[PDB]
Amino acid sequence: MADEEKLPPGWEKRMSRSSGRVYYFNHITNASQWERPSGNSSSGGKNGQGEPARVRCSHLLVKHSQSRRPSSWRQEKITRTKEEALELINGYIQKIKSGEEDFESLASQFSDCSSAKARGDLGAFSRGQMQKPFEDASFALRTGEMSGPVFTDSGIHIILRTE
Repeated sequence: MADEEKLPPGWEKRMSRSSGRVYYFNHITNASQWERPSGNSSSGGKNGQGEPARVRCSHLLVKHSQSRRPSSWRQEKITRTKEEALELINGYIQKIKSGEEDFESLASQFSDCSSAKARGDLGAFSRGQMQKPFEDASFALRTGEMSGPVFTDSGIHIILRTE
Protein backbone atom coordinates (compact mmCIF):
# COMPACT_ATOMS: atom_id res chain seq x y z
CA MET A 1 0.00 0.00 0.00
CA ALA A 2 1.03 3.62 -0.56
CA ASP A 3 -1.50 6.17 0.71
CA GLU A 4 -3.15 7.69 3.78
CA GLU A 5 -6.06 9.73 5.12
CA LYS A 6 -4.55 12.00 7.78
CA LEU A 7 -1.89 14.37 6.45
CA PRO A 8 -1.30 17.81 4.87
CA PRO A 9 -1.69 18.71 1.17
CA GLY A 10 1.06 16.66 -0.44
CA TRP A 11 3.43 13.78 0.25
CA GLU A 12 2.21 10.17 0.31
CA LYS A 13 2.84 7.87 3.27
CA ARG A 14 4.73 4.92 1.77
CA MET A 15 7.18 3.26 4.15
CA SER A 16 7.60 0.40 1.67
CA ARG A 17 11.36 0.27 2.26
CA SER A 18 11.83 2.05 -1.07
CA SER A 19 14.90 3.82 0.33
CA GLY A 20 14.87 4.42 4.08
CA ARG A 21 11.68 5.43 5.86
CA VAL A 22 10.22 7.51 3.03
CA TYR A 23 7.78 8.77 5.65
CA TYR A 24 5.44 10.53 3.22
CA PHE A 25 6.94 10.86 -0.25
CA ASN A 26 5.92 13.78 -2.46
CA HIS A 27 5.36 12.79 -6.09
CA ILE A 28 5.61 16.47 -7.03
CA THR A 29 8.63 17.71 -5.07
CA ASN A 30 10.26 14.27 -5.09
CA ALA A 31 11.64 14.86 -1.60
CA SER A 32 11.76 12.74 1.56
CA GLN A 33 11.80 13.39 5.30
CA TRP A 34 10.60 12.21 8.71
CA GLU A 35 8.27 15.18 9.18
CA ARG A 36 5.28 16.61 7.32
CA PRO A 37 5.43 20.05 5.63
CA SER A 38 4.66 22.02 8.79
CA GLY A 39 6.73 20.87 11.76
CA ASN A 40 4.44 21.88 14.62
CA SER A 41 3.26 25.12 13.02
CA SER A 42 0.74 25.03 10.16
CA SER A 43 -0.21 22.44 7.55
CA GLY A 44 -3.65 23.64 6.48
CA GLY A 45 -4.82 23.94 2.89
CA LYS A 46 -5.99 21.04 0.75
CA ASN A 47 -8.14 23.20 -1.53
CA GLY A 48 -7.32 22.62 -5.19
CA GLN A 49 -4.10 21.12 -6.52
CA GLY A 50 -0.91 23.05 -5.84
CA GLU A 51 -2.80 26.22 -6.74
CA PRO A 52 -4.07 27.48 -3.36
CA ALA A 53 -3.60 31.08 -4.49
CA ARG A 54 0.03 31.92 -5.24
CA VAL A 55 3.62 30.71 -4.91
CA ARG A 56 5.91 33.74 -4.73
CA CYS A 57 8.74 31.23 -4.33
CA SER A 58 12.44 32.03 -4.63
CA HIS A 59 15.41 30.35 -6.31
CA LEU A 60 19.08 29.81 -5.48
CA LEU A 61 20.03 29.31 -9.13
CA VAL A 62 23.65 28.44 -8.39
CA LYS A 63 24.70 27.91 -12.00
CA HIS A 64 28.05 26.58 -13.23
CA SER A 65 30.20 26.89 -16.36
CA GLN A 66 28.64 26.79 -19.83
CA SER A 67 25.18 28.16 -19.03
CA ARG A 68 24.32 31.85 -18.67
CA ARG A 69 25.88 33.39 -15.56
CA PRO A 70 29.37 31.82 -15.41
CA SER A 71 30.21 33.74 -12.23
CA SER A 72 29.43 33.60 -8.51
CA TRP A 73 27.63 36.37 -6.63
CA ARG A 74 30.65 36.81 -4.35
CA GLN A 75 33.36 35.44 -6.64
CA GLU A 76 34.06 36.04 -10.33
CA LYS A 77 34.95 32.68 -11.89
CA ILE A 78 33.29 29.35 -12.66
CA THR A 79 34.56 26.14 -14.26
CA ARG A 80 32.84 23.27 -12.47
CA THR A 81 30.50 21.29 -14.72
CA LYS A 82 26.91 20.12 -14.22
CA GLU A 83 27.90 17.14 -12.08
CA GLU A 84 30.30 19.18 -9.95
CA ALA A 85 27.59 21.85 -9.87
CA LEU A 86 25.08 19.40 -8.38
CA GLU A 87 27.11 19.26 -5.17
CA LEU A 88 26.69 23.02 -4.78
CA ILE A 89 22.97 22.30 -4.41
CA ASN A 90 23.25 19.57 -1.77
CA GLY A 91 24.72 22.26 0.46
CA TYR A 92 21.27 23.80 0.80
CA ILE A 93 19.79 20.39 1.62
CA GLN A 94 21.76 18.50 4.27
CA LYS A 95 22.58 21.77 6.03
CA ILE A 96 19.02 23.09 5.81
CA LYS A 97 17.63 19.78 7.06
CA SER A 98 19.86 19.97 10.14
CA GLY A 99 17.13 21.50 12.29
CA GLU A 100 19.52 24.42 12.72
CA GLU A 101 19.22 26.94 9.89
CA ASP A 102 15.90 28.20 8.52
CA PHE A 103 14.59 28.87 5.01
CA GLU A 104 15.77 32.48 5.20
CA SER A 105 19.52 31.88 5.06
CA LEU A 106 20.13 30.00 1.80
CA ALA A 107 18.75 31.97 -1.14
CA SER A 108 19.09 35.36 0.55
CA GLN A 109 22.74 34.87 1.51
CA PHE A 110 23.54 32.44 -1.31
CA SER A 111 22.50 32.56 -4.96
CA ASP A 112 24.24 32.78 -8.34
CA CYS A 113 21.96 35.60 -9.49
CA SER A 114 19.81 38.52 -8.35
CA SER A 115 18.13 36.22 -5.84
CA ALA A 116 21.16 36.61 -3.57
CA LYS A 117 20.34 40.30 -3.14
CA ALA A 118 16.61 40.67 -2.50
CA ARG A 119 16.02 37.34 -0.75
CA GLY A 120 13.73 36.12 -3.51
CA ASP A 121 14.42 37.71 -6.89
CA LEU A 122 11.65 35.60 -8.42
CA GLY A 123 8.25 36.77 -7.23
CA ALA A 124 4.88 35.17 -7.92
CA PHE A 125 3.41 34.07 -11.26
CA SER A 126 1.11 31.06 -10.88
CA ARG A 127 2.18 29.07 -13.94
CA GLY A 128 1.99 30.46 -17.47
CA GLN A 129 4.44 33.25 -16.69
CA MET A 130 7.56 31.16 -16.07
CA GLN A 131 8.78 28.28 -18.24
CA LYS A 132 7.60 24.66 -18.12
CA PRO A 133 10.55 23.66 -15.91
CA PHE A 134 9.43 26.36 -13.47
CA GLU A 135 5.74 25.66 -12.84
CA ASP A 136 4.98 21.99 -12.18
CA ALA A 137 7.61 21.32 -9.52
CA SER A 138 7.29 24.96 -8.45
CA PHE A 139 3.60 24.25 -7.84
CA ALA A 140 4.36 21.44 -5.38
CA LEU A 141 3.55 22.25 -1.75
CA ARG A 142 2.42 25.69 -0.58
CA THR A 143 4.44 26.88 2.42
CA GLY A 144 8.19 26.45 2.08
CA GLU A 145 9.42 22.86 2.03
CA MET A 146 11.48 23.16 -1.15
CA SER A 147 11.63 20.35 -3.70
CA GLY A 148 14.57 18.18 -4.71
CA PRO A 149 17.10 19.06 -7.44
CA VAL A 150 15.02 20.46 -10.29
CA PHE A 151 16.11 21.35 -13.83
CA THR A 152 15.81 24.83 -15.31
CA ASP A 153 17.29 26.70 -18.27
CA SER A 154 19.75 28.51 -16.00
CA GLY A 155 21.76 26.78 -13.29
CA ILE A 156 19.46 24.25 -11.64
CA HIS A 157 17.34 26.08 -9.06
CA ILE A 158 15.97 24.47 -5.90
CA ILE A 159 12.72 26.41 -5.47
CA LEU A 160 12.76 27.70 -1.89
CA ARG A 161 8.97 28.02 -1.89
CA THR A 162 7.25 30.59 0.33
CA GLU A 163 3.58 30.82 -0.61
